[PDB]
Amino acid sequence: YVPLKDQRNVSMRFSNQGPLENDLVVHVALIAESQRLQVFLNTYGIQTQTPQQVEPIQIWPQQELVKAYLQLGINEKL
Amino acid sequence: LPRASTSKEVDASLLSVVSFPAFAVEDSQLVELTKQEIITKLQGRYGCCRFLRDGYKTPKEDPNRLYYEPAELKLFENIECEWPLFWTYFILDGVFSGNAEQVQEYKEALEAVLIKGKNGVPLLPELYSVPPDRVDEEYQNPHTVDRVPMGKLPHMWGQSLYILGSLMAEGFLAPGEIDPLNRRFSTVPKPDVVVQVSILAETEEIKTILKDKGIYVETIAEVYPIRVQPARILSHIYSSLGCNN
Repeated sequence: YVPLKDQRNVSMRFSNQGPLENDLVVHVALIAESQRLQVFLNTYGIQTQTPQQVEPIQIWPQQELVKAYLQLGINEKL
Repeated sequence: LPRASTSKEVDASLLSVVSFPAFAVEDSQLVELTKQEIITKLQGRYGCCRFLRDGYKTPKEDPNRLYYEPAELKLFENIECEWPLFWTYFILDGVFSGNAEQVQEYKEALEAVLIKGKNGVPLLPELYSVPPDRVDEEYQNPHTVDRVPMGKLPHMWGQSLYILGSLMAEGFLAPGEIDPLNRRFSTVPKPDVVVQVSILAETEEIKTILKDKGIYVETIAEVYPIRVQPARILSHIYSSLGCNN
């Protein structure tokens, strides 16, 4: 139980901006797919980055996360 | 590019410009040419010299006296001592882009010139000085007489560079982390660029004259949202950036 004055920075229930406020700013990441498409977009002023230039970072599909979660919670005795 | 200045034929300090720090160069053929020239001209036995005819730390020149007299006939010829910093730059330069065998060769060469001090840790000497007695032989047989260490050797610069190179070669760090700005791709060619040109008429008479010959332009008016002025106004405007009272 939380009073009305305290509900300002609670996790999973209320936002930092307050209960009667919704001004969230969402980040987006823009990544190209091919070098030819990247240079074609750059010719028009659109900036995109090839997947080969993010070597420290990795991009995976949604099936890998599903498989990893499926790996969790396995017990052999029962 | 080929010559460091108008007075020095070649300087080993050009390596730093054309290596790990501050990649600013094009026409990689020039890079190969200057590297080969440096290797052919300045390489020695335990290191390389900064430039030809330097008398630093010599059994001559009367070290307690400055302002070298114009008597450099042969008193500073083929007796430039050494500087392993250009050697420790080469391993990093090779390991950066794509070279591996050069890295092993330079590491093997550098391990022989090392001196072990307290607690048994690598230490890089500054330079090796020629013995004061065996000077005549070097004039007839250059790069043949053994040398001895001389001067200070808590060289933080060379030691730090060698440590960084060894750490990078060990594989713990990637070349893409040291430079986040991606300065290692300066040798990639750029194909071409298309240039756009706009034509305007100063008054109605000029527009009529150009439309007579088939050239369609617009006068200074009719583009009210857009204004044109000479560049001296732009310079005067730019003369106010970063001002503090």
